[PDB]
Amino acid sequence: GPQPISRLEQCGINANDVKKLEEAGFHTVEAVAYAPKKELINIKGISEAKADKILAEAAKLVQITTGSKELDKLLQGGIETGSITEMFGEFRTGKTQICHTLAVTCQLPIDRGGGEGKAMYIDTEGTFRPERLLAVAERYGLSGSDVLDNVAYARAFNTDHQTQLLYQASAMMVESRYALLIVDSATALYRTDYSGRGELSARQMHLARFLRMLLRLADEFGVAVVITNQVVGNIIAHASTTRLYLRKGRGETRICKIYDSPCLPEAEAMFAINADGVGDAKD
Amino acid sequence: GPQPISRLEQCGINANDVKKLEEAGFHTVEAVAYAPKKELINIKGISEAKADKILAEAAKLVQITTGSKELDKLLQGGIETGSITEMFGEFRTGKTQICHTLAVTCQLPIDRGGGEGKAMYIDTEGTFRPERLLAVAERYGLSGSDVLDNVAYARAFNTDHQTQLLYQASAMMVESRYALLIVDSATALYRTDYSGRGELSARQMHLARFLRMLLRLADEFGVAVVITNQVVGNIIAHASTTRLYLRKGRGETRICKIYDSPCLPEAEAMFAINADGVGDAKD
Amino acid sequence: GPQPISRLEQCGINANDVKKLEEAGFHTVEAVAYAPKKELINIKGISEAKADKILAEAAKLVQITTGSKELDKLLQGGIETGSITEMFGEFRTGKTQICHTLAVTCQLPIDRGGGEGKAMYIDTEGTFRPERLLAVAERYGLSGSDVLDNVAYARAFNTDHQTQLLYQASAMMVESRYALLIVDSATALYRTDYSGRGELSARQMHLARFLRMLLRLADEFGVAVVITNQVVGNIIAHASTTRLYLRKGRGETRICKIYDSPCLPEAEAMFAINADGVGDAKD
Repeated sequence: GPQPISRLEQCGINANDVKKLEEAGFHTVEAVAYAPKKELINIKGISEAKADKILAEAAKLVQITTGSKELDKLLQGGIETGSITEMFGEFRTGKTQICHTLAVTCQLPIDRGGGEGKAMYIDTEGTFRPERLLAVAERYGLSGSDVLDNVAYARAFNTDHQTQLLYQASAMMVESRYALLIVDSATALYRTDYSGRGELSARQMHLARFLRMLLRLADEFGVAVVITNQVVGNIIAHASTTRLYLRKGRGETRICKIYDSPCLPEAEAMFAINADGVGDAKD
Repeated sequence: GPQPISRLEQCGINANDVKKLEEAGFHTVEAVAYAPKKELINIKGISEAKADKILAEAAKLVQITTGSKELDKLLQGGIETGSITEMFGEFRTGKTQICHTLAVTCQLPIDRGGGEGKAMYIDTEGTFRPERLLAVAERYGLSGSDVLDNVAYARAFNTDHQTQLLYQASAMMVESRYALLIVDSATALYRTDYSGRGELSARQMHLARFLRMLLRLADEFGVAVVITNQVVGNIIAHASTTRLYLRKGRGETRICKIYDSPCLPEAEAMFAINADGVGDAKD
Repeated sequence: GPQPISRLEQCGINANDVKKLEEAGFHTVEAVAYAPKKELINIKGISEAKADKILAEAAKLVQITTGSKELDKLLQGGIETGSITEMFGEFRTGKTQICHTLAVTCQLPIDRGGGEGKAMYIDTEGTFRPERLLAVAERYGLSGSDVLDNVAYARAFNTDHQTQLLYQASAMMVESRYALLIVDSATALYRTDYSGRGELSARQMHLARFLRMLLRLADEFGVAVVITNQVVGNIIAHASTTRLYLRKGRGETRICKIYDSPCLPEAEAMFAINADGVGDAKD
């Protein structure tokens, strides 16, 4: 399991540097331990000696239904909890709609295709609609009020705030059972904030660390990690376990394709976006 | 609510840098706080040390009827105040006419579908006509003189002046209740001023900051933000909540289509442009 | 009103740079003030430091009858003084004839549809005919000699000379009341002078500055600004308030159409070109 980074402070790292590591997004001794010097050195106010002391002392201690049956079959029954699933597609393909649907379906009983856990929606694009969550809840006969009470929401204004919310998510996810973490327009802040060309490596490093934190949180809490990508990077490939390509069919009916999964076939399924739901295509 | 940036000077930022931030368009501690270093560094006469001092001390503190029934039905009753609604369409489709109509309808009672608030028209294209406001006021039986007395008007000559007017708008909108802010040819000054190709990133940055200021003012005063775009940007998508495509039907009758809304359907409504009003199509 | 640029020199801009700004065509503190840095930097013999000093110190201080009744009805009574009215049409449609007629009608009493002011004809195409002015004066019973005495004429040899004449026009228009400024083949010199493709942005910038100077003079003196364009720029659309499309009807009778006006309908009116006058069609 995890080894929360608090224990690293008893090794004699000072607590301020541990706070800087938590701000960076390292929350376990496992997390600090299996990384090279440069990760800790790149943090502001950390020299090579402090990074070597951290690594040295760290080595001492150490299926959610989509609600579309065709899509569930495409996924062999739904998202695997504990792993990151990326859905990349054009704008208006229904990524946000799928997120809203899953934010409620996660709360469904496991026998009903849920995870019996609360949902987490981190929004960067303003598209969060509690009324859509209410619609999905009424679709499955779930209490809309309890759905909104079991979904904690916060809009990230920048990449630093986007990573900082993970610090609150890790501590908050310990007290209550969650099953779904949603990050909508996850890549948008890396394009709007970091727009220059010399700063590309900085946003790539921040994204890499963010993805590693996502995988860490997935393995730590056994929750589903959902991130949304606008396709107007090869780094996500090794990190994402299931890549879904979304494209528009005219009207409100969307085509979904699987474009990489080591376990799931590359395959396609047709679905629609209905007021209640993300739901099977009904010609 | 807001945390006006004035309090930041008591943290020990010098007042000249606070004046530079207000000129830049940051008016709350919230506004400075959730932005990265580069925003403050890019401002003229601000080094990285002053930006770091600002961010560090900042972290310590921190439905308007359109008067066309068919259009109201399309919007489910009218614009949501507190959010940006973008109407993109060809020239001569009636964007300016809609602006003139809304500038008066905003003052209508909330039961008559207004906001019971004053209007703000920032013009960049010269198309401001008080007589059109008088016609809309007499249409809804509002005093045309009081409508013009409750509409403050100023023509922006450039992008810098366009952003500078927001500083007067934020302080002026505190003393009186407003419900509608209109920015007509909002993108025209970014094309006339920034006409080169190497300066495209500069106009994109200025537009991004301007849009963020619009969102900030919308969340601060709970007013409706209306901006007009000529379609002869993808940045507006995450920022705009409702995208409307306007196209001409021959004669004076115009077709309206919804092209993105996370909550509103993609749908169309037919309307006309009448001397009194922007008003439903009447074959 | 205006704030003539002379006061800017007392702010401590050196006088040579003020002379360069006046040659460039900036004549008021308002004019220097509401423009971005690149306008002043692009002027020859002006560095970035002088432009920043100018903008900084500048911020411290800051219906004429057409004589065709049908056309008057089309315009709701005639040109609005203080604004630019553009008439775009093919060659030989009568743009120049309308200019000659207005050059005299402007001197008519206000009760007769005039402005009771002198006329200004800036010619670039050689088509200036004092005898046409005499014919219009005798039609409406105005003294032809006094009409020629109230019309100041000058032929622009190039785009730079065309803009330079505005410097003499601004100072000369202060001593006497004028009501009409005519620029005939206003776009021809930007085609004959700037004929290359790499120099397109230069002529577009010069035209933009020229149009801004026109708007400045219009707001300063409350005169009508008339420019003629041969259609064998999109920038003029936002700047021009009323666009009129002129096309030939065979013989000497011309069709006029309104192609944009926020206040005037899209509509057409038939008129003729008569020896005395630009005058209504009389089948």
